[PDB]
Amino acid sequence: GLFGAIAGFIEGGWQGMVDGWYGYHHSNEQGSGYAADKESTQKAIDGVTNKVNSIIDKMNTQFEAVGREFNNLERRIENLNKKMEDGFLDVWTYNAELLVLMENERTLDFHDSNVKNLYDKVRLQLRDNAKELGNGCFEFYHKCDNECMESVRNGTYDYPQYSEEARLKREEISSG
Amino acid sequence: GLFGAIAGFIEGGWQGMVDGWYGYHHSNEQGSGYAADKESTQKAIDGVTNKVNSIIDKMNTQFEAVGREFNNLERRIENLNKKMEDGFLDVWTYNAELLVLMENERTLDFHDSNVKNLYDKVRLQLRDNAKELGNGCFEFYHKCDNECMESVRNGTYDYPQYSEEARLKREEISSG
Amino acid sequence: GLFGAIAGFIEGGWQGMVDGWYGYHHSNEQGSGYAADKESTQKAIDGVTNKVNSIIDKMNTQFEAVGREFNNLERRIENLNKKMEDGFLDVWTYNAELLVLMENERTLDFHDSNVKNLYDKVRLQLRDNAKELGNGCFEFYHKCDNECMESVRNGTYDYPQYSEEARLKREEISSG
Amino acid sequence: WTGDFFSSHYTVPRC
Amino acid sequence: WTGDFFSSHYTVPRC
Amino acid sequence: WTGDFFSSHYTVPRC
Amino acid sequence: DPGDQICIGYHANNSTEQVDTIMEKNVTVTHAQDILEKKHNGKLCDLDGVKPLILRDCSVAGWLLGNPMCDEFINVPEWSYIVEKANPVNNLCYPGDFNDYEELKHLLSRINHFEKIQIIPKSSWSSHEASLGVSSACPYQGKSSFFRNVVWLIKKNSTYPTIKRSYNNTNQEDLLVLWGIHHPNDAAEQTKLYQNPTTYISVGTSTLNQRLVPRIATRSKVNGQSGRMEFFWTILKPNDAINFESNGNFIAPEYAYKIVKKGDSTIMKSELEYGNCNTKCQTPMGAINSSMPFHNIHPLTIGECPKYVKSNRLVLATGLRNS
Amino acid sequence: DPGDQICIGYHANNSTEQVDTIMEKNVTVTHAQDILEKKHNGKLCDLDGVKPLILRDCSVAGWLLGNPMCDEFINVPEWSYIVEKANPVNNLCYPGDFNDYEELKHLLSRINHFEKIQIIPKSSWSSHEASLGVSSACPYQGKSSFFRNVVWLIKKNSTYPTIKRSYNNTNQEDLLVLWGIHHPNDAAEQTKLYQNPTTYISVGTSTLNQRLVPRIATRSKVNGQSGRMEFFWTILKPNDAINFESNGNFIAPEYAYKIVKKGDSTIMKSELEYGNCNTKCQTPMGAINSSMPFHNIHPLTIGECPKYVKSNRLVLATGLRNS
Amino acid sequence: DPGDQICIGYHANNSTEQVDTIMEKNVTVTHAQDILEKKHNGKLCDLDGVKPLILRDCSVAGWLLGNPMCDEFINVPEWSYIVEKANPVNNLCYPGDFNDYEELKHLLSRINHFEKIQIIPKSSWSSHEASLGVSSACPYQGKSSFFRNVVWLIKKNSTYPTIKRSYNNTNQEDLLVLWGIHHPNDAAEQTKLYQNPTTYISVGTSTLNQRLVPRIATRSKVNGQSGRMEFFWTILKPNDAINFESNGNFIAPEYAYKIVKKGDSTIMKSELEYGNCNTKCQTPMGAINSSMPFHNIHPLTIGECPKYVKSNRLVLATGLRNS
Repeated sequence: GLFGAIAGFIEGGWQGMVDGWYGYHHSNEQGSGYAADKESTQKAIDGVTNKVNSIIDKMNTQFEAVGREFNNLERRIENLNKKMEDGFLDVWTYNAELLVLMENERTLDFHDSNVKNLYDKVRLQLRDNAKELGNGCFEFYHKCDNECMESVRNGTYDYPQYSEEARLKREEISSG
Repeated sequence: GLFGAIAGFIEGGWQGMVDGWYGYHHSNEQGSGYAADKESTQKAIDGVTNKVNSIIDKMNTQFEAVGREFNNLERRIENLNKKMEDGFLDVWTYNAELLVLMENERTLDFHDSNVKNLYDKVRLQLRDNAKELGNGCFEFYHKCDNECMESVRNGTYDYPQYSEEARLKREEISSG
Repeated sequence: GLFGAIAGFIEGGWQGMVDGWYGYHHSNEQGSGYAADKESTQKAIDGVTNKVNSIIDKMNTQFEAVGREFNNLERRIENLNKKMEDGFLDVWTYNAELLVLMENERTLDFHDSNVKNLYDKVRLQLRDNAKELGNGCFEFYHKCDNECMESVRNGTYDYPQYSEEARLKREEISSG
Repeated sequence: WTGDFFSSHYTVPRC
Repeated sequence: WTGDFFSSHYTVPRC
Repeated sequence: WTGDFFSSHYTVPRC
Repeated sequence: DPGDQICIGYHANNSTEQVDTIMEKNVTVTHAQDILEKKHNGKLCDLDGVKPLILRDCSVAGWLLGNPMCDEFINVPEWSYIVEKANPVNNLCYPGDFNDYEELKHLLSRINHFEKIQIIPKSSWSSHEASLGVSSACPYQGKSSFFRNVVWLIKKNSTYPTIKRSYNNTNQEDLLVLWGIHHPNDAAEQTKLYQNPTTYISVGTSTLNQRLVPRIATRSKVNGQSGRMEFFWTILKPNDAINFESNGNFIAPEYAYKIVKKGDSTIMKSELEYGNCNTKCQTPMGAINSSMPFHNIHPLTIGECPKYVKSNRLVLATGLRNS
Repeated sequence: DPGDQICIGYHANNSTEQVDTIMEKNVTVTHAQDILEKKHNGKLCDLDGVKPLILRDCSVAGWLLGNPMCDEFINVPEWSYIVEKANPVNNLCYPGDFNDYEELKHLLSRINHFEKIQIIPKSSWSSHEASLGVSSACPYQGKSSFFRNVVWLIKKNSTYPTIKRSYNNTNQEDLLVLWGIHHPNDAAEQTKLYQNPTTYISVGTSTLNQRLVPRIATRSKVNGQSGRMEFFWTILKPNDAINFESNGNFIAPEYAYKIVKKGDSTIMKSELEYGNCNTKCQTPMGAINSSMPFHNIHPLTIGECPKYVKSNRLVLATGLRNS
Repeated sequence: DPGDQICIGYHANNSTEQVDTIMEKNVTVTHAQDILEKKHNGKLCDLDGVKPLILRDCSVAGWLLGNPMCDEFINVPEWSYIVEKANPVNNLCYPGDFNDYEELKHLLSRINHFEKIQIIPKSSWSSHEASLGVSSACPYQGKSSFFRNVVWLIKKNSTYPTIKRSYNNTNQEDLLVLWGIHHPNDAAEQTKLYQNPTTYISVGTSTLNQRLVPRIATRSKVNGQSGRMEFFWTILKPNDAINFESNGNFIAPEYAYKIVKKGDSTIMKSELEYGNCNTKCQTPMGAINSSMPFHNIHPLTIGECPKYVKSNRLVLATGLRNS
């Protein structure tokens, strides 16, 4: 979308991802699996629920029609009543439809932004120690075990430990 | 704008670019020219046309005034008719002007987002094999011929072929 | 936010920063201090003032109620007057509240975008000569003196001068 | 209002 | 409604 | 309307 | 060796839910919320277990005046809303007019129980013929009759004395008083029903000064009657009385209704019938029991009801684009 | 060696089109769409090649009543919209009033052909003076006259008998019936025009019971006449008749109009004139032929017309910022 | 060695200002602007140093008619707005009605000075009793009296001749003329005050043809009087005159008001009092002097005033999230 992440360099979705909207897929020597970033998914859950309820509460103060009768010599005021009760209905129906369209486009791009933010976060933690493939994945120069994987996920990637190892491993990639 | 691409690190526009809103400018040993990314330009064309027509269709349900007459003893109901037909006009004129302002700011930043997305796309395909100058251009360590150029453009950049060559060429830049 | 910069990889604010919304914090051998990017801060000041005044001017054309009286046999038209003057008030109060909410969310994310843009700008000027720590800071491989610092800030970073020096300094980091 | 996304995993706000 | 941008190059949607 | 942010530093637009 | 790989991406499920935006429409989403309701039971129901006042083919005028066909409502209980057909056929049986009928219905929109009290007894007419005011245009049981809550007074022997009756709202609730005037075709009809040729009706309250005079004209046999019957009404405050003084063409108020319950109600122009039910939201097209904030059934609703929009689809996207 | 270079950027053209946003205004753009129209021809036109009913300096009352100066409209064809000046001067020639004039014009907003039929012939007045009802305030050709579609009946010899006329809508279309009452300055004028001193007018329909009595008062010579002329109107349903019974001050309905075409029309308060044209949208200030969805000419429009906003600039940005 | 470090980030200050968005609320911000005002002085004030017309416990009718208790206003200066209580108690002293009172108040909303001129002097009543029209329901100083601007004419000796008076607006400003009719309880009261038993009132202008007849009925002692007094009004154009002709139950217009200043005003239904002040915005709850574009005090305002919204909090975020 606006951030190029969903439907962009990450061209597809993970049906195997089940516990979250955003998260990671690991594939080390020990196994391959899907984990979900619970922080970003919750933050999104909270924001989305708050957006819906706010929209509903803003819509709650909406014009309500009442029925009245006018005889055959009150045609002008009958027309006034008709046009006004319908014009309020026109204005309010537009308001609802337009707000839905706008706030949806913004919800979708909010999800896009969250995915791109998480991608950049681990791109910044995985430094020269990881090669950026472009499809939404990173290849660890130094092999990252399950605990090492979660370190990337939970944000506690102790780079310096693997810094020397992946620098030596980048030496070989640099000399073929 | 919001994405820093138009009027940002790409401070100007290409009058020579004629077939598209977004695209690339190549300058290899064989020539220099402008090509247009047809995919992003179409996607933008489609989204923009759909936005305009949606706005028009949402506006189509708009209050329409009717003329009525009231004698010199119907002054209160004449005032009611006047204030209501004008208040609907006030509300609707605001709605139109505000929607125009908002949806324009969003169209402009949509174009910004598209340009930044294409920039990041080729930054991700051109890896250690290309140096990022910052002005919106990339300098190929390994010389990229016209076909090699289109490979970058059409998204079929076979990096591994130029990987070894540009790694050897980065060796010289690393040793002066 | 949408751009991951405020409350994201820059998890906090600088109370010591006083002359601007966005800017830089330097810490070289000679001293440590806060400077403010006057360009982005002004641009934001201008945009924000223009947004407020536009909102105010769009709101200025708003329905205004007038008082009228109806006898005990004009109950239907009294109800009409009441419902219409209140329905215009409902519509307009919604319009104001909703516009405030939307344009605030967009102002906040405008600030987010500005910070991320400035971050990317200097990430692009500081090339292989600087290591990206991730917390919003960059570590200069080659020591950058106050003038060298302002060069980064004011956008006149003559990379080639420090290019050779920081390449030689990256050689040592590459060999331990 | 609670839409209940990813149940038994996250505390959907709002009640 | 068709605004016809970049004619003879792209299929502006909507008719 | 001028909200006067960062006074004596920037020219808040609008008067 | 092939290296370990961390990847970034999103969730996709079996949701076929589609939502529309400003640039793109029919966008499949992982999670969506429909905010609009489009379901109604199609039948009138109780509101807070309170039955509606289904007037059936009767009108408000015939019900309050006592049309011989509307006798089903001689005694009505508390209601949440009246249901009146568009063109009820049990209306003024004797052709005529109701002064400010629509206003009286607007006031009825704010009432929730009326109690009918005999203000002037029909046997209180010693000087006038009480049970002679029956007509062929008002049939009660294939014989003739008139509005029950009103009396068609007629001369006794050949003398119609001046009626001077008065009633004081000793009741703390306001009263609804309704009377009428017969307008005959010729002066012979006048002197036949009311000996006195020149006739007047004088109604007086604190806010009423009413001097009616019958209008004799060659009108037409609507409902088989060329004469007309104009009906008038007013509200009596407590500690307040109405004075009637008439010498002919006077339709005397027998019964009068008190506003014992002044709550919230409506007049539903609907052709449905009671379906032995109870709901929190009622429309002319049916009843709604939806937690969704919006609805598209009918702009006129009663009870705890959703908001009405003239839209067909309203869904909020709560998740992201599905693969 | 200097390396090959791929660059990323956007398009810029010669477009001077500027669009405004919430934070920035007058933003030059590559491609923009004006959505507002500001062009009108400045003249009244046909709508679906159907001519307007340009009443010129005449009013609706004078046209329907038959003002001697409005004789240009004695026979009008189908119209798309009436055009009436703000202050037409060919109005009531004889000073008076039109009962519920504005309502009649609101009903005229829904008609699209009227057919004038002589209901009561002017030669059908054997007992009364038919062609004596002419006045100096109504001049037809520098001599005197009256409203053409109405007759100013006057006593014959020195006897004004009781008029008892009746007409049945044998026509399947509804009829528009219009009559009137002369209110004179003194009882001498009364007995001069109508021998009988006390006079009445009795109009009766299924929905009408009308007992008018002339009001004699020292009014003023408006249009040189201190007497007044109050005009009344009603609609006759098919299979339905109107009965008139009067003994003085009666303005008899000669011609009556039928609603042969009940389409959609308006009353345009405009001082323009017909310009031999045809358009799909007509305003009081001119005619519009614009595919743009919005317009800023006049809030009151007729025909296929754009929406009206009280704005001066409305342009949608479809491209990006131009260099 | 540890390297030099350039860092990127934002500003944070001591601002506790919180703003709400669509997804997040109570967001602390560096800089915010409150756009809504919630402060009022709680007292009525001048508008452009122009004093209000505080009618106190008097009504518009009693002020214009000249209620003996409203004599404080016998001469009022220019005003910016009238202040009238919800239920003023110095109203019609003699029970009655004001024809189209609310319309007259709607016209008063557009005036800004009235000048009271004696149209018909009270000593101009040689054939009738002028200073005998006093009543116990209108007390001026614990003795009896009537409306000052109107005269309660009464028969002289035992003869009430036909009144035929006329006044021409020689004034270039329009005039407000007000009269009335006494409706008594019995014919004895009639002949007691006005010998002639059958009475009429004839008012005539270019746009007025008025034939009033008193209505005698058994009404009730409201304010201790069973008789009623119906009051009527009209506007006299310059070069234009009003003619009165009456033989009984005539309340003669003594004083009349001219529209010397036709500006902009309102009728404020408020129970406040003048507080010796001047403001640019006035509400029924107080006065506002705020540069903020919005307000939440009262929907009905007068003067340079902010816009009204039924909201409690409205703050625009101008800065970024504070640490």
